[PDB]
Amino acid sequence: WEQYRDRVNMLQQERIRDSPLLQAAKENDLRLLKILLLNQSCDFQQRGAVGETALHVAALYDNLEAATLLMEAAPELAKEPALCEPFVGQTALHIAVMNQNLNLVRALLARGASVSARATGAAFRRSPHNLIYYGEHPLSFAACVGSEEIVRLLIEHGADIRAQDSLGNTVLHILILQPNKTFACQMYNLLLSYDEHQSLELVPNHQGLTPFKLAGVEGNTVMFQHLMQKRKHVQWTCGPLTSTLYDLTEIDSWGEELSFLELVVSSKKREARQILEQTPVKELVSFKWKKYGRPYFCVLASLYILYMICFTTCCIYRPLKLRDDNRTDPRDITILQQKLLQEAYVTHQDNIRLVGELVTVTGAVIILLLEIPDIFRVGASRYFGQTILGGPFHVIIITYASLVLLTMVMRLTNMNGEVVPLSFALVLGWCSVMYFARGFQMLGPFTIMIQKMIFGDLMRFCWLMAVVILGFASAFHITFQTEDPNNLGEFSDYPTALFSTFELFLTIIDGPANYSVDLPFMYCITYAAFAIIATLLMLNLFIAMMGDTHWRVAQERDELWRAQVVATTVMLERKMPRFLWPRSGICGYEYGLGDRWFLRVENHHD
Amino acid sequence: WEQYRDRVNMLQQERIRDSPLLQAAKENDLRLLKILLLNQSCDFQQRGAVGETALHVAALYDNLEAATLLMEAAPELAKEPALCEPFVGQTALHIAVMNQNLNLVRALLARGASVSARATGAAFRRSPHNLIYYGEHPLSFAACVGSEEIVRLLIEHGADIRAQDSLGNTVLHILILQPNKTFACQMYNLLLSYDEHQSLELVPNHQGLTPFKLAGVEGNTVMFQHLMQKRKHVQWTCGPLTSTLYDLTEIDSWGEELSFLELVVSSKKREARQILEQTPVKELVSFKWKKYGRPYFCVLASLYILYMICFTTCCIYRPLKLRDDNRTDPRDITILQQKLLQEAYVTHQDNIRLVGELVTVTGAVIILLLEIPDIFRVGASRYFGQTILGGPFHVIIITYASLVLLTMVMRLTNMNGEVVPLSFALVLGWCSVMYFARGFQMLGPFTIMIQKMIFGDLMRFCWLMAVVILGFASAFHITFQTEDPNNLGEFSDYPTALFSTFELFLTIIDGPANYSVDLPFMYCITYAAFAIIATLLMLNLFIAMMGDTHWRVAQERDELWRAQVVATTVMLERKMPRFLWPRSGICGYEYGLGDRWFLRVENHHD
Repeated sequence: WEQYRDRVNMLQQERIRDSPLLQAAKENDLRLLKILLLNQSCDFQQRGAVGETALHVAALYDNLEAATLLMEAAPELAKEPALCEPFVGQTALHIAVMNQNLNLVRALLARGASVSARATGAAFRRSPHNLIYYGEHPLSFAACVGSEEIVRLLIEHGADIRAQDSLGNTVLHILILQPNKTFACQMYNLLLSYDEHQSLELVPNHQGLTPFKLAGVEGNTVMFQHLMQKRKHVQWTCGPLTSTLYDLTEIDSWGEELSFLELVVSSKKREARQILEQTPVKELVSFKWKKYGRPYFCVLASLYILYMICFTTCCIYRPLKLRDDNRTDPRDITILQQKLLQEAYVTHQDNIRLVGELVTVTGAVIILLLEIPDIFRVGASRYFGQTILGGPFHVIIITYASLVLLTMVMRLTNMNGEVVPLSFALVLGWCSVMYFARGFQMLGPFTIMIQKMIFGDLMRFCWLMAVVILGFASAFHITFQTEDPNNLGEFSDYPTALFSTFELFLTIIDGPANYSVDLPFMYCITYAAFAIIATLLMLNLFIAMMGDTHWRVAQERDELWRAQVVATTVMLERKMPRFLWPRSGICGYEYGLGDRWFLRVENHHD
Repeated sequence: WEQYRDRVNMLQQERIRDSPLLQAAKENDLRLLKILLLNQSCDFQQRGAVGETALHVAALYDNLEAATLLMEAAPELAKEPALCEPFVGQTALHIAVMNQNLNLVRALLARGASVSARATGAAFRRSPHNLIYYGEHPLSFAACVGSEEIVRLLIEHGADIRAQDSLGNTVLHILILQPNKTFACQMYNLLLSYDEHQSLELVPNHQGLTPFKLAGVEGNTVMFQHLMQKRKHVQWTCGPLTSTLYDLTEIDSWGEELSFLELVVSSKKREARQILEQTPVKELVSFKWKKYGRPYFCVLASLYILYMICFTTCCIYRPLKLRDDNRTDPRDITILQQKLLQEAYVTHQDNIRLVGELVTVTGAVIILLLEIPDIFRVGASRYFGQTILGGPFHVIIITYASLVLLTMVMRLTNMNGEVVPLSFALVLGWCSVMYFARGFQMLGPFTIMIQKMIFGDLMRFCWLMAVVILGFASAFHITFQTEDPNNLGEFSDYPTALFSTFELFLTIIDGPANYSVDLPFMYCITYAAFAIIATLLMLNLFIAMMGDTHWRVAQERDELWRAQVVATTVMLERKMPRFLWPRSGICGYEYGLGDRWFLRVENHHD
């Protein structure tokens, strides 16, 4: 992209330098402008590399005199935009409003330039290539640069408020998408003042988001607290304490297929979860979590724990018979094998294991029925990537259910090797019990912190560890390759030496030392080297690195846990039936407020 | 609670909106007030949902003109309060004084509203549900809002000083219970100036607390140093150093059944221990600890240590005989059994063990005689919950004494299994030696720090640990369920596999590796997974988590240790006899100061 944009800018400057009218409109050299604009033979419709006119060049460098003599020479240049690929619909109005000068915009609207021109180029799209996103209209441009007089001039010269760009964003959507939020709050106030002449606060874009929902997703909290000034009503104020009444129509979103809180918690932005700490939202999600979220989550946690005890008990009592084949061979310790299906269920305890395994299989089926439409409904990268929603826990529960169904397939068809999917299934299901740790303050941030160092320091330590494992595994294997394996069998072969020095990295098993024989002298030297640079240096520096990372990431995980119980509450509200979750808030139709639901907040000041 | 309070507020606003007189008194629409108050047919005694009148609505929204025309129409509305459940006795005076306007309070006292009205509703009680606690009287309301002219106006219109609410709190009690302490000290000075016309600084509430004792329990130190301005006398000032004389009548509390320092150290508030760092109290408790508390605590510590040596020596030399039953069975290593009671005491060394066990039993009896009335005197949740008083040490002392008495029961009646209560008794008694570590600066904060890590990170690590223990215990048990237990017996059965992977989590015993046999290939994979995510990840992140928590909690344990020796001193002063602890301070009757005891403090300034 960047080479193409650089070539576009250098070609634009080259055709500015080549054309003398464009070059003099750039430098505001007035006498040569009077000579060339006096000449009839000079073509005034000549274009640059992107197709910009001389009026575009005069508006680009804030040359008011050059521009006003160009429209005295040719007013029709106020109508023509650029016509190439990066600036598909950029007029002189866009550059004049962006450059923020009143006289050029006044003269351009005096000559009759079209206000509803859409700058549909690739440089005006909401792209991470582009530095800014100001929209496609001069109305959105005047809102984004923050000029009050230019946007009032555009309103009195036209500029219909309900104008949407290629993404369907209105002017309030783009104003929410800007930085410097307090400087855009008065712009939102002025455009809401001009909106009164259906409402534009309730119309969506092509993504389906209202400006309230876009303020929730983008996470700009100053704009959210400005938008809830119109959705609240102070009931009374007594002494230091007031009671006010927030509206839950735009926040709870009962009848909508996509709710506000779901779009806040399933958002890619870092600052979206701060919307959950705002004064109409935090008490609502705390009420929802304390009344219905926490007991239903504890019931589901205890049910999954009892299901894990059932699955573990069925794995312990698995059908095994004696080995029919004669061993007649050293190093072999297996004495039992898997029973066939015709002999697996012959007794009463086998029938108890049968109904327990049926409970296990039916449980894995209802897990897949709960989780597969959640995979298909929202984006799968967002479903497995957000730690607020519980992505790694989701993929290990999918893997556990797939391994249980693979076990059911290999139990129906008698093939050996069932112990390996029972092993990953037991490990993954019990590690997936930890999804329910987010409902507790004692267990929640610790579980977030251990997943953040699953994806953090442990991967770089496994790379820089397996480097040392390969090198010292090769050295330990070759220094005992000429020796007897019956006297020191830690490094007899190369996978054994690899696993052995993996255990000796972590100081799990002892260093191999047979004091009744003479070990090679090279083994002591390379083991002194391995003991210094790996067990003493690298392991304890891994401890120091997670100790350094803990206090840096502690604020993030503490502010992400209280964003995690909100996503748990939103999941539990839509997955569970409607009769177990009554509608939150206060019914206004009981008190004559007109079929709207409200949240009453009593707070203390002074 | 909160749904009921929200329903009360919405019903109150609904009956405000339904009644036109209440609605116009809310909005201060004066012309419709003149029309309706001109009409004789309009009922002026009509009430809201909580029973408030129109004068209450006019005082709620600071409508002075609406209120004064309502009492020109009906002065008798100044007398009626609300009469429902949340506002049982709220008058218009309470709302007018809370709203802080002089003219409405002046006009309400002109119409004859009763000053001694008690607002005995549930919204005025000292509850965690209520945001404020301002009392029940307009005198206490005027003191709590901090308006001087309103409370002087109430004094000239009545407002007796010795008025107590439903908790027995006077106006000085509620003023101590407020925040913004320096703003309430001037109100305390004003009410103490009006108190001179028995004293209210000496009267208790229903809990039995003076305002001095309530300032100690609540822990507000600015009010404490303001209250000790009247209880101190500067003797002289020479150069940069002054000698002053504090009064120890309200602080030491010799004749009282409940002392001041005991109520400070056995307080649920976090800020109570800062009262122990104040300038009359800190030198007093330092003199009490240095002169009497530390030698008596060291004598008690040495006596308890010698009693542990006696109990340990009696546990080592316990009567054991040879096993009469023939073994005839592998895996059995027991060769000795418990002697019967008729053969336990036949020799001289058995008599030495007998008198040592009598010392042990008599010691456990006198421990129970010291400790059981301490549980029965103060609250048992406060006795076992405060780490300043030593709650966990108290409950393991009760458990140790109960296990010694259970041992005495099983020694008198010859039943096998005495080694298990000797095991918990030895562990709990030696861990209850650590109660005496609080008397030393080197050992005290470390013992508080290990106590807060018992009740902090170890419980969450045990939950997130036992999850991994259950999963990898199940996996390790099933991957060796088909193998010979004689070659690798770490995971032969499921409690053995559970204990084995518990030791493998903490890297205590080595990883099970028999190099003379071929282990299953799945064991190496799941042991590599267990070695990465548990021994490398979770254990060292537990180290990092207590390393992060240590510098956060270090200030708390350092300021809680010097609150712990004060509670030790208060316990040692009342448990021990009176002749070993003489009365602290300086006897004024020797110097003619009139049967009061004083503490002289010489300090340096400039």
